[PDB]
Amino acid sequence: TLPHFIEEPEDAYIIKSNPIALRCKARPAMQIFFKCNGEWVHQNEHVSEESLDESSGLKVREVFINVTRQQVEDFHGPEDYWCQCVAWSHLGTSKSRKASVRIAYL
Amino acid sequence: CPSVCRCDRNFVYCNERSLTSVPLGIPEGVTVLYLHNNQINNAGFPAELHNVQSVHTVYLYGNQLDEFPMNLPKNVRVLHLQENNIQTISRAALAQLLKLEELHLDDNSISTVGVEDGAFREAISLKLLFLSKNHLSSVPVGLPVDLQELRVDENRIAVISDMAFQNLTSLERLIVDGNLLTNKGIAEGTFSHLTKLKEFSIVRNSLSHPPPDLPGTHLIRLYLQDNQINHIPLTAFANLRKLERLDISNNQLRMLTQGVFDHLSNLKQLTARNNPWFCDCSIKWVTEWLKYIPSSLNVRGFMCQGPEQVRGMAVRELNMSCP
Repeated sequence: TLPHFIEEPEDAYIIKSNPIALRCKARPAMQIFFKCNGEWVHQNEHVSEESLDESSGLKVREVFINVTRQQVEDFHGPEDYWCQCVAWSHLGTSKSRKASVRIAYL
Repeated sequence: CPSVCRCDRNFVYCNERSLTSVPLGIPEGVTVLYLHNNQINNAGFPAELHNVQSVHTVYLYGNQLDEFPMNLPKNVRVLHLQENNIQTISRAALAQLLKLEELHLDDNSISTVGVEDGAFREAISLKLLFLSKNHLSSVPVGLPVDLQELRVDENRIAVISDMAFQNLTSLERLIVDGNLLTNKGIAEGTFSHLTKLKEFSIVRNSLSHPPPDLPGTHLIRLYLQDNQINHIPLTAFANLRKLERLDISNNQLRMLTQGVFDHLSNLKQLTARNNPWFCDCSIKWVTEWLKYIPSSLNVRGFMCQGPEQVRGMAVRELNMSCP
């Protein structure tokens, strides 16, 4: 079957410059990559977790990427900085929702 | 002409009308068909649309399509299918468009499994194929012979087969940049048979060294930017005599082997910016090469990053510390 997301990336806010993290979890998944602003995020920036599901023999994959205050202020696009999670299965692909990341001042 | 869709000067304007399907009332003698910025689904294409032979340019960008459209006009040359959600590429759909010359499948969810074995090969007239920003894991094997430009940039490609570029002798431009591609991932002698290739780009990838066995029969531009290139072999730049522009910037290069640009006689520009060049007796030849090189060659980015005694200075302006 196609991958179903257990956890999709949530809309995040950067307050007091601390870099945020975007979470993604899909099953069945052999490979998971993040795409930010229509461009693929480098493999080295991904922190992956591959675990065998206690329920079925299907492989569960969890991936995290960090987004800094610098990355958001350096990006000059018509819309807010966004990241999408793409999961890979033995037979196909599945794309998660577009998660927005905006800077917020107190 | 349709009820909701307007037509002017033999051009059909169905764009920005929120159409669920492609309209039935398409005239026999129309030049360009506009169906972009709508909510057209994959099962919204009538068989009568394929019967129209006058149309050669069709715009279908920003739709709700999931597969490659069927029953498209028979003699269409240029086809735009960007900004939609295409995942599956069928062999039967590309067999219909026998006169297809230009194809744009940008900003889609196209994967390796989605592309049927030899689907693109069916489009016999295909000269330009733009597979930019897709979820493709590798370069498809079944490609057209008459292809001149293959732009498969910003994908999830890690492997390239030796049979992937079979019979493609007419290809001029190959852009495989912004991928998860490695030197072990690419097969031995995969690019060797690309005789008419003039440009090659592999920026933002994970290559430890430049691709081995590259043809220099017509190669002019070679882009090896933003890679993990640590070393460059002595035979890598050899047999590429017609090369004019070269870029080795933003890599993990410490030094260059003596006699690497020796075969590059028609060279015009070289860029090696953002590289950790260790300035010792290893770069002695680079200093001497830059001193005797003619003004025709535009060399930039040769600066010392180490040691602290030499740091900041340009390689060309140096003097040696050692014999």
